[PDB]
Order: sequence, then C-alpha cells, then structure tokens
Amino acid sequence: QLRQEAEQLKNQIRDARKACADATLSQITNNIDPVGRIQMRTRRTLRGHLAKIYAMHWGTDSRLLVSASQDGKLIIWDSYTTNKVHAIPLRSSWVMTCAYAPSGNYVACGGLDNICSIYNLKTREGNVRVSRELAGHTGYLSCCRFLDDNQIVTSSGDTTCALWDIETGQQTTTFTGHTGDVMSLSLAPDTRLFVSGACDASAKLWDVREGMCRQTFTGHESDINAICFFPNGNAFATGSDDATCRLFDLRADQELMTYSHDNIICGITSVSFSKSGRLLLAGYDDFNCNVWDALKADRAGVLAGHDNRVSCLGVTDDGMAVATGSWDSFLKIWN
Amino acid sequence: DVQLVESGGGLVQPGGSRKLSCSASGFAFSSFGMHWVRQAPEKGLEWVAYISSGSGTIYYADTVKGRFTISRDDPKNTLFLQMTSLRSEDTAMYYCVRSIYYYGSSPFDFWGQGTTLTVDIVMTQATSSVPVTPGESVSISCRSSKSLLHSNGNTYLYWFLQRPGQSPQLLIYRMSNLASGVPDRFSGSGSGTAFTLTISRLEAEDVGVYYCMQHLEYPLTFGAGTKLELK
Amino acid sequence: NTASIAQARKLVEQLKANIDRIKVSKAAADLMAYCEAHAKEDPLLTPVPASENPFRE
Amino acid sequence: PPQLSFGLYVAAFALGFPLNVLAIRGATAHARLRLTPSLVYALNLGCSDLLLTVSLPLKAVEALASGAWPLPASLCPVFAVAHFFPLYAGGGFLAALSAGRYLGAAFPLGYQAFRRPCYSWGVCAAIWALVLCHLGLVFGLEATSLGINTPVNGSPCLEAWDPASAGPARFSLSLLLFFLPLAITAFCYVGCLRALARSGLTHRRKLRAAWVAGGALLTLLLCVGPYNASNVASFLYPNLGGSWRKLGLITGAWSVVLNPLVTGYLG
Amino acid sequence: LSAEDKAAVERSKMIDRNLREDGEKARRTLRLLLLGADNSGKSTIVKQMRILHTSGIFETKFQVDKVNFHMFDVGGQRDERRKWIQCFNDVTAIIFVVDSSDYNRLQEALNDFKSIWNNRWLRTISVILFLNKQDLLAEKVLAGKSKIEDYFPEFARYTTPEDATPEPGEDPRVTRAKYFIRKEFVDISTASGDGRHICYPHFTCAVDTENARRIFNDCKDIILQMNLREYNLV
Ligand SMILES: Cc1cc(OCCCS(C)(=O)=O)cc(C)c1-c1cccc(COc2ccc3c(c2)OC[C@H]3CC(=O)O)c1
Repeated sequence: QLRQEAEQLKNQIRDARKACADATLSQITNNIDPVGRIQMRTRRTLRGHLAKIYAMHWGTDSRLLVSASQDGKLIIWDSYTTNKVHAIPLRSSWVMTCAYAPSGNYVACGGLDNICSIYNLKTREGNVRVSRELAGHTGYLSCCRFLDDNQIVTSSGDTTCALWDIETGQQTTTFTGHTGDVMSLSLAPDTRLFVSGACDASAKLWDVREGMCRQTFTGHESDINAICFFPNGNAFATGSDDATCRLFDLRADQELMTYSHDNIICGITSVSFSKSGRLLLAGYDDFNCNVWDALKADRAGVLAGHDNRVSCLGVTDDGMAVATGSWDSFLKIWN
Repeated sequence: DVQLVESGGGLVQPGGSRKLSCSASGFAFSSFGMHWVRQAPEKGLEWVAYISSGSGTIYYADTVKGRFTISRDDPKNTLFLQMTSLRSEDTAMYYCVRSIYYYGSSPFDFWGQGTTLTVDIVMTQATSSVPVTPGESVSISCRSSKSLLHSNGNTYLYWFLQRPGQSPQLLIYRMSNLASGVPDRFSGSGSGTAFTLTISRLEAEDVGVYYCMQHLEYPLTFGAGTKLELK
Repeated sequence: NTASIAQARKLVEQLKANIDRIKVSKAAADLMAYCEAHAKEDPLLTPVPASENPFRE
Repeated sequence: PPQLSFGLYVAAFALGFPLNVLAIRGATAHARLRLTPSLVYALNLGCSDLLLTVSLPLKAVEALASGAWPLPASLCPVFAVAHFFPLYAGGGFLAALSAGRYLGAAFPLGYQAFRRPCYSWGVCAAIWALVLCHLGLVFGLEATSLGINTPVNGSPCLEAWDPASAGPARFSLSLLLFFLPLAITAFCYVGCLRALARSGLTHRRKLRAAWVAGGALLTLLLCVGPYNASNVASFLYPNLGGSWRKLGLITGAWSVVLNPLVTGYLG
Repeated sequence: LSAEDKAAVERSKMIDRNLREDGEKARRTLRLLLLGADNSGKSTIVKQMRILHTSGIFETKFQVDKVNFHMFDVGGQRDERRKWIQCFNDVTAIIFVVDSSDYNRLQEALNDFKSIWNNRWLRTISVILFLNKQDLLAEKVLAGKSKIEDYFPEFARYTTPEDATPEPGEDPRVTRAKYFIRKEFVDISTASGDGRHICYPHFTCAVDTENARRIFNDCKDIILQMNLREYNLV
C-alpha cells in the first residue's frame, strides 16, 4: 500500500499548508503605495554576435559580461565601453548556458554535447584555453553556476543535477528526484542551498552539503524555464510556459503571489529580481520584457526594443543596470 | 616557457646600420604588443619604440624618430629593429618588452634579456640612492609634472625592479594591483602627481634599482631610479 | 518496487520541514520589512542622476 | 479639350494621393525590421510617385490655362524636376527591382548568400545620379528666363521648345532611361517565369507569383511606354502634331494611380 | 581616451574583424537536421558518413556541386525532444526518415511527423521525407503474408490515382501501397501550414546512392521559396 500512503501524504500536505496560511500577501501589502510607472532607457547595445543568443552572465565586479550564442563563440564584454575583452571559440556550436566565476578567473559553458567546458581567462600565455571538460551527464546541460571558483553546479537533460569538483573532474554530488528535464538553477546568496525547476511544473530546494532534496514546490501547469532567489534568500520567483510567474517562500512553503495577466499568453524565458527585490523582471516570448511589482503583482513597466524572442536576462550586483539578450543577436543594457 | 631572446648586437661604426632581432616563444606572440626599450650603461631605462598587436599603430621615441624602424613577423614570431646612422648616444642595452591591453591586463609583465649595442612628462624620483636594513620597512617615492589620474578613474603608474645582471620585472601596475608572482609585501599608493611604494620586510632578493613609469605613448618616460644597498 | 519506497521515504522526510513552517503572515511581514529596509539602495526604483551613473551616454 | 485634361489630372491626383500615403505607411511598417531590398525599392517608388502627385496640381492649372503659365517663372524650373525626374527614374527603378527577382529566381543560393541592403541602396543612389545628370545637363546645354519660351503675341513652360533642338535631345534621354531599363525588365521577367516553371508551391501560387511579377512590365508598357513612343516619334517625324505627345503626358501621369497597387502591392 | 583605452579599442576592432570573417565563412555553408526512429536506416541516407565533431550528437559533412552541407543527428537524448528542438529552428530543412517496410510502427511514424509538422518552433522549416527500405516493402507486399489492410482499413477502399510515374512498371500492388503511404503522409502535412512550409516526399532504398542529389534539389527549391517570399511574390 505504498502508493496509497503516497497520496495520503500528499493529501495531508494540503491540510498542513491550509492550516499554515490564513490570508494572502495582497491584503498585507495593500497598504503599501504603488511604485508607479517605470521607464527604463537603453544605454548600450552590445553588437557583434552573428547568431541567436541563449545565455549571459554578469561579473562580480558588475562591469564584465559574458555571452554565449549559436555562432560558437563566448564573448566577454566591457559593458562600460562596449569593448570585446575576449572571444573564445567553442568546440561545439550548440550551447545553452554560460557562467562567470565570482573571482573573474574562469568561464563555464555547455549545451547539446553533454560536456561542461571550463576556460581559464587569466593565463601566462595570454590566451584562453580549455581548463577543464567535465563529462558524465547523459543529456543536454541547461544551466551551470560557479560556487567558489573550485566547484561547480550543473543540471542536465537526464532529469538530474550535479555538483562537480574542478580539480578531480568527477561528480562530487548527484541530485536526483526530478521527473522531467531540469531547466534552471539559482544559488543562494550564502551558497548553501539551491533551487532548481524542471519540466514538470515542479521546483526543488536542495542542500548542497548533504545532497538531498530539502523541499518541493508545485503550482504551475507547464514547463519551468527560469528561477531566481529573493535577495534575502528566503524566497524565490519561478517562471513557466503557462504565461505566469509565481513567488514561493521557503519557510512558508506555499504560493505567495501569482504574476499573470490576460494580455500575455506567451511563455516566460527568464526571471530576475532587483537589488532590493522590489522589482521582478521577466523576459517573455512577446519580444519584450515585463517589470512587475513584487509585492503588488501589477505590470509596473515594459522593456521593449527587441525584435525577436528574449532568451536571457540578468541584473547586475550593483543593481544599476539590467542586460537583456534576445534571439536577434543583440544585448541591450537598460537603466 | 615564456622566453624572449635578443640578437644582433656588437661593434658598429657611427653612421652605420644594424638589425636587432627578438625571438619570442611560449606565448601567443600574435596577440601581444611589443616594445623596444633602451637602457644606457650608467643612466637607466629609456623608451624607444612600440609596435601594436596586428601591426597597427606604431610609435617612435623623439630621439630615434625618423631613423629607427620596428617591424613584426607573426608566422615566425619575431620582432625586427632596423637602425640607421648610429651615433655615440645609441650605445646601450636594448630590451624586448611584452605588452597586452584590455580591461584588466598587465601590459609590462615580461622583459627580454636584451643585447648590448655599442658604436613631454618629466618623472622625478625623490632620491637617487638610499641605504636599507633587512627585515624592516622601506619607502620610495616619485613625482610627475602632470597628474597621471585620468577621467575614467585610472592612474597609469608602473613600478619596475631591476636587480644587477638581471632583466627588470614588473611589481605594481596602474597602482591597482600586484603583478603575478610578486610576494604580497610590496604596496603602492599615492595620488595626483606624487606616488609611493613601500616594502614591509625586505630580504636579500630585494636589492636593486626601482623605476617608476608614467604611461603616455609619446613620452613614455621612466624615472631616475633609487637603488637599495644592503646594510 | 524500490522507487515507490524511495518516494515514500522522501515524502516522510519532507514532512519531518513541518517545524520550519512559519506563519505566512510573518513571512510576508519579513519580506516587506526587507523591501522597505533596502529600497533606498537600489537604483532601479529611484532613478539616479547621471553624475554618478556609470552608464551615462 | 482642356476640360478633359483638367478632369483627368484632378482625378489622378485625388486617387494617387491617398494610395501613395498608404503605400508609404505599409512600406515603412514592413521596413521596421530587416530592411529588405524589396522594401528599399518600394520606398523609392512611393516617393517618386508621391512627388509626381504633388506635381499634378501645377500641371492641371497649366492645362486649365490652356498653354499659359500662371505660376511665377521663378518656380517654373523647380517644377520640371518636380514632375519629370521621378517620371523616368521610376521606369528605371522597376528594372532594378525586376533584376532582383531574377537573381532570387535563377540563382537562389548565390543571391541569398550575396544579398545585402547596402548594395541595393548603392544601386538606388547610382540610378538617382545617372538620371539627374543625364537630364539636368541636357536641360541647361540647349534650353530670357530659363525654362520659359514665349510665343509671339502670346502668353508664356517647356512646351514651346523648337522641334530641331528638342528632337535628338529628348530622344537621347528617352532611349537610355526607358528602353534600356525595359529590356532588362523583359529579360528578367522571362527568366523569372522560366524559374517559376521549373518549380513552385502550387499552380495557383505559380500564377499568383507570375501576375505579381508582371506588374513591372505592365507599368513599363501601359503608361510610360506610350509617352516614350510619342517622344521617339517626335524625333523621327517632327511634322507630327503635339496632341499625341501631350496625351502621352496624361498616359505617363496615370502611373501614380497605376503602379502603387500593382507593382508596390504593400498598400 | 588614454593610450590603454585606444589599445583596447584596437584589440576589440581586431576581434570584430575575426568575428565577421568567421561569420561569413559560416554563412557560406548550409545546414540540415536528421530525424527518425530506431532501425529506420537514417544513418545510411548519405552513402558516406563522417565522424566530425564526435559527441553526444553526430555531425556529418558532405558537398554537392561545390556547396557544403552540415547534417546533425541526435541519438543520445531521451524520449522527450520538444525542449532542445528549439535549437534547430533556423536550419534549411529537416530530413525525416520513415521505415515503410514494417506496418506496426507506421502509426508511430505518422504521429511523430504530425508532432514535428505542427511544432511551434518548426513552423517555417520545410521537411524532406525519405521512405527508406522500399525493396523490403516490395518484397513484403509481393509475398502477401502480411496483409496491409489489417492495420489500415481505408487501404482496401482506396484506388490508385491515374499517375503512371513508375517507369520500371513494377507490380500494381507495390505502386498502390507506395501511393497510399505517400498519400497518408502528405495528408498529414497539408492539413496545416498554409504554404509557409511544404514537404518533399521521396522513396529511397538501402542501395540507392542518388540521395545527395535529391537533398540538394530540395534545398535549392526551399531557398528559392525563401527568396520569392522575401520579395513578396508568394
Ligand atoms: C540645371 C538646373 C539649374 C538651375 O539653376 C537655377 C537658376 C540659376 S540662374 C537664375 O542663374 O539660371 C535650376 C534647376 C532647377 C536646374 C535643374 C535641375 C534638375 C533638372 C532640371 C530640369 O531637367 C529637365 C527637365 C525637363 C527636360 C529636361 C531636363 O530635358 C528634357 C526636358 C523635358 C523632357 O524630359 O523631355 C533643371
């Protein structure tokens, strides 16, 4: 009767969660004055990519940017002057993710080759060479993030994630429990826990130390494409293909707000917060990004100017700008 | 693996011609700018010529402008210096200097062995020679006619250490950071036109001349040099 | 099958985050307190004059 | 009769003016992305036809005056370039457009690899320069106030030019600016029909593509063609009356309502 | 701009020049995508097979009349494919391969073709359809051991159109079965699309070597369609 008690446990989850909540965040935040209309102006347009872009990542110094594209090149941009610090050719032109190390020393990439390539930017030779080629996944990689410049976290299309040690090159830890493809990651600000969304409308909160799924959140109805912690680390926002974002609290273990509107029908490709977490920026398939109030769930602004599908979005650490990269091979910086 | 070997020096006559060759191995020579730097036997370092990456911008010193020619050869990784109408002031040691320029580069990290050939902004060091005691902290300073701080929050000052019978290295670049391989006991500071470099605890390998360079392509002038004598 | 046993054990362990379940009102209050505590720092809400804007044209 | 000419000119203006603005609107809307060379040519056709349309009121007033020139002579010369420059250049433009279609039909891979909007802009500027020089130089080399010839005991506008000077001068530009583009248009059109005959989506779509591509030839033959035929007949047979030539002006001016909904198709 | 900034700008310009060179070189070639099922013979469509860029996905290169062709096959993925398929939305065409010899899996192939045809990302991508193992189908229909109508009842009530395409004058039942399968596939294809993308059915064997010619001709036709639609001629 293992199956029967499985749905019994899932049923009591409903009772426990209902007993946990008495009201909604809308009533609590109704007293807050609206943020108002926000108009974001484009400052720089980083051009040079000759193919559609899937991923980007800002630097810790809030100036350097890394972009990946189907052209087969990783491009490092000095966002202040729109220069090109580095152009790294790739072994495989199919890449779906990229990462910039917190120390600014290494750059990760991967895609439809089941291998995560790590490049050392700072070398005595003066060029960029493949420092490592982590292999062992049996599916396409969807995202990868540097933990502390010596270990990395990836998620693949074989419905699992992994924590690799760069020096050894082997999977130090393996995280399993997802039914469908894992498509997003988000490291906690303290780099102790991380959430990951899968193609089952399911997000999972994992502990990186013990390597086990601490919590599971549901509530969407389609594939999950993006995820991002709240700046304080006690909550996270999730984007899915059903044209809606959802805010989850780790401790409350429930829905908090649902960001959706009748006008939008297209899926969501990227989700990011602001420095203080007040603004939620989400890239859509409607060729433009939307900016919602986190505590009000209303469309506070629209970022338009892209003439193709928006595929990557990133807010800098300083919070002074947000960079968006779409399938037109153009990175636009807004502030 | 990084090696730069110079050749072509020797005895010449005034009004003659000479060719200097710089062979570089171990790194991507086609992506590094190169410099030819002169050092008189009893005076100190002096900039001569600069060739950019991809054989683009070319810069010559005022003294050797119109007489010295600098050329690059990527397929064989070689730097050529043609010299015509040599004079009595051209006798000195010539060094091949590596360089690379991007946001966070170190454009004077490597220096060649150099060869001996025999026939603006004024950058003044505070002293010329000071005695030091091993184990304690010493300080050096130098000033410039014009403030090196730029509109983009960058001050272009470089510090070089030349031990006797050894090619000078790069210690501190732009005042921003210590070059790779340099022990974290050297410290750079200052502002405007006046800058200082401090050593917390010397050793036996810190004996040598200390030069400070401002970075403007046309002048590219060095400092006088304040050698430290062990005592 | 062992998959069902593992799934049931995972659910049992997930129940035995019941203590971590705080009141939803308290969590929302903490989120608010953070938002109005750090609302001054971020430049996205309040536009910053171009004198100290690194992305000035 | 002056009444007929005035009525047809005012009708041509009243139909072309709303058509051209919608054509420009649609052309810009489609040109908001990817700057297709077809759109590059479409904007030029729209602008040239619009300049003709804004030129029609002056010629209509002139026809009402029945040969007189009520407008002050200072604006007479600028009127000519405002009415005759796009009349010939458009005839060239279609050829280039048709040429593009040929390149898109017989050499698909090469054209796709070698297509770039700046090349279309360059050839577009080249045809501007060619037509401007070839007509402006002959305006001043042969043609008192310039551009106005006055009959004896009669009111004074380019229609009182003596046949001896105006014959070869008009024929030289008529042959180069119309017959030469017409030959290219015909050759590219037959090449396009052959290429469509090689393969296509469906027979109905093959016929639709053939009809759409035929707009260039239809415009170059139906309206501008009679005007240039009158021009060359004047040079060959100077004794011919001016009624045929002037009716050629009506036939050519009908282009602004003829081509925008056929050659343009973006309206 | 100081000296170092000018040098950095020069480095960026050189990087840009290399990028444009690489981009035009890549634009010179032409790309394709291979789809199919197990034991469908999709690995022998082109008689020469290249191990270039051996990874979780197979990559092959060939050339016809001095134009290149990149063909990408996937075998390392799982059953689900709708996630990574969005990567192959700018390919010139999609080569679909169907084993027509067997009849149990024809419905599965038809469902897969329906899914690919109506995919949200492959709306404007044309499909070149290959019906592999035609000789095996001929042998199966000649033997008569496996009745065709056992799976498709509508085959019995279906008559062959008056199109005498087969020059060799093969057995009429072979032609009827081939035309029935092709009719099914083109009915699945034509039901949607409105002319944005069309299918090019073909018949191939395990011994046929004239497969590169068909792919080249279909790619030429597709590029012609793109050029014509660009000029607003469709
Ligand atoms: C060349 C020039 C000079 C010019 O000087 C302004 C006055 C300076 S001042 C007081 O010192 O004299 C002003 C203008 C407008 C022009 C000009 C510029 C461009 C085209 C054309 C006309 O071009 C045609 C118009 C019709 C015809 C032309 C040329 O030849 C044929 C015949 C009719 C036909 O087409 O059959 C004038």
